[PDB]
Amino acid sequence: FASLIERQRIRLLLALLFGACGTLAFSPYDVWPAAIISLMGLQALTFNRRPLQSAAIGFCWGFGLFGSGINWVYVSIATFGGMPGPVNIFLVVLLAAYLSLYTGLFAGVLSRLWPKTTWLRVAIAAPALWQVTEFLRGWVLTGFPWLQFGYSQIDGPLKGLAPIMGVEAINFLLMMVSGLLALALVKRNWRPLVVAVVLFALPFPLRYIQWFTPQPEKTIQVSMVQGDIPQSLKWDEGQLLNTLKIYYNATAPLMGKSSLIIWPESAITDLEINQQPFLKALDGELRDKGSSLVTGIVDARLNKQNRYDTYNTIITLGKGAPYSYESADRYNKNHLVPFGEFVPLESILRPLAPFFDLPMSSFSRGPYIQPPLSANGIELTAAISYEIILGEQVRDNFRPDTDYLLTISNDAWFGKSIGPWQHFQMARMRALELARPLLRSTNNGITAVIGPQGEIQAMIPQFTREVLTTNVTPTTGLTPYARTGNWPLWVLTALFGFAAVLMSLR
Repeated sequence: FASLIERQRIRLLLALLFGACGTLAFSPYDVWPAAIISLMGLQALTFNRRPLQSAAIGFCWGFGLFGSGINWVYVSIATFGGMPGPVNIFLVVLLAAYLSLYTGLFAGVLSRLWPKTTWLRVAIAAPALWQVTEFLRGWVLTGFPWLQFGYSQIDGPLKGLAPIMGVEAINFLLMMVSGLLALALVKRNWRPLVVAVVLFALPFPLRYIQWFTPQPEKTIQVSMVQGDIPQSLKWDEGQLLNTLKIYYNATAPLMGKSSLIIWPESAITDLEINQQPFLKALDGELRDKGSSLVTGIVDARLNKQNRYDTYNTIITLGKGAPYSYESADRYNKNHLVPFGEFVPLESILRPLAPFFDLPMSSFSRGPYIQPPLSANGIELTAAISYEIILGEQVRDNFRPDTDYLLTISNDAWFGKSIGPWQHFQMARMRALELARPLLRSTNNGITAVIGPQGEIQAMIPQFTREVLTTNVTPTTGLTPYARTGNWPLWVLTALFGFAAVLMSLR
């Protein structure tokens, strides 16, 4: 049994098993210790492997993590994309394989510069190189920072580290802690595990410090509405009036009683200019009662060059924010979803390979930093769906005078899969590091109110048409992550990178 692990093909098979165990740590399978096992399974099979041989181990580990965690993408591709089954499976495998290069790149470089299995490789070299490769996965071709082992600790021992340096600190720390556990197992030494136990127990008290301050006499009654609208590519024509009637009939009783009313992404499945009387009259009704509505709409502004820019807008109506087509209380989606809203790199792919379905018209991008939306005297930092998994853009748009965090989204393409849950967990992450309540409204998704510590305050069942009426108290105060950002971690990464690379160049 000891003579079988040294085989290369045995290492690859175990990489799939240990890689797949990582997906059992996210929201649908709330098992946080399944991330340490996956990480310690990564930097324990790569031990005593020459370069270009441990990269295959890392690639297979990544293929087992992104091939079993990111597989809900098949639901959206098969159901809506007009492509045959073999092509649909091919794209999911290709996406898993592509995301596995960064894991493969991490292993091929870790075992090249640091071949010997020592504490320098696992405690120092691995977390610094892991953070760099994770950044590259989240930066190349607009990135895809999905399935990061820092969101699994939203309710865990390491949740206190999120307000200090962000989610990436948990990813950095878990790789360091998991590596020492792997070093202890392989080398049969109690020192690596003793250090790992102490290192893992240090951030536990950090979850009992409240950087925020709840404000009792400023609370409102949010009334986020879950449409349960069936999905379509063209959004249909007759169904345009039905969805407007569904939201309006489910909102009119909520007016007056509720201060803020929130609708999901693309709640109005039409261009903003096309429905002016509906919005102007609705704003008048809300203003006369004392409620403000925040809804996601698609607007095609006319640029100074006489070319339309189809933004993904979040308009605000009602009391405290009168609606006007020239108003500044709008949010335009900056980071578009690859292959869903825009082609990451066209003119080399669209004419070359028209067999794969691509969107004929692509959305435009808004400013990177935008002021918080004003709604009935409340400042909200919007983040449309995919933008909530980006911990940097949300922090940059965040301001001290921000009351709530908005996560207008529509994860109805993926059906009953685990994608909506994993997205919900990442959205839940951007409420503990910023210490602001998060108001997430979705269509056929997890419509919930997240507290200032990544805690689910109120929630409604998925795939049903319901309104989530609850009281939310705004919080004040700045976390160390909000005040500084992600640069304190990159200083630590640079210092560890400088220290580790110098040791590899004796």
